[PDB]
Amino acid sequence: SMGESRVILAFGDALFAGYGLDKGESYPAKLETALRSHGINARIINAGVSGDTTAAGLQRIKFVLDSQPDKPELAIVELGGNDLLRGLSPAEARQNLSGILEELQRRKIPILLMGMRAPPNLGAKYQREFDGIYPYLAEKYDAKLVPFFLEAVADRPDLIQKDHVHPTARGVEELVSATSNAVAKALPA
Repeated sequence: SMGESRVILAFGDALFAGYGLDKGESYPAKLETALRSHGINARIINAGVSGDTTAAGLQRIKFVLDSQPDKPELAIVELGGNDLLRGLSPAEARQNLSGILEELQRRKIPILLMGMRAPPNLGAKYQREFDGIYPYLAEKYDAKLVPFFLEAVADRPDLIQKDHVHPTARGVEELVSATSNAVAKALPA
């Protein structure tokens, strides 16, 4: 092909940063290769930061855009998972993401929003509220939405890293049954 690469900003959290993966295995790195098959030579700016909340993304979006030598031609926004993991207000996550999209829209940078979904642990009220923020934002900011970014791995535990292992309430009971003897023995009589 002739010409310089198309510049895409991948603005996100651990899922963009490539947490737990080797060089070149991250989603942005593999997406850059895959777009060659669409006839596109892209340079994808990896602005993934592991553990970023929507508030942390809002805090840095201007800095990240002002740091670019070449203005992004598309910004892919993937945040809210860490808000979920901290049980933070869905309303505040919506407000934070709105601030990020407003800054992109001010600069006339097209937006692709990666939809996040809440697991059942947070309960149905929280899950419905959180899940609804992404279509709301996509409509409000005229953004393209991928409704469920992690849909392709949702039923594929073989495609998910083993990392954090937080027991359920029943799992805690299991651990107590296994370890109470050792605790009772360790405590002086």
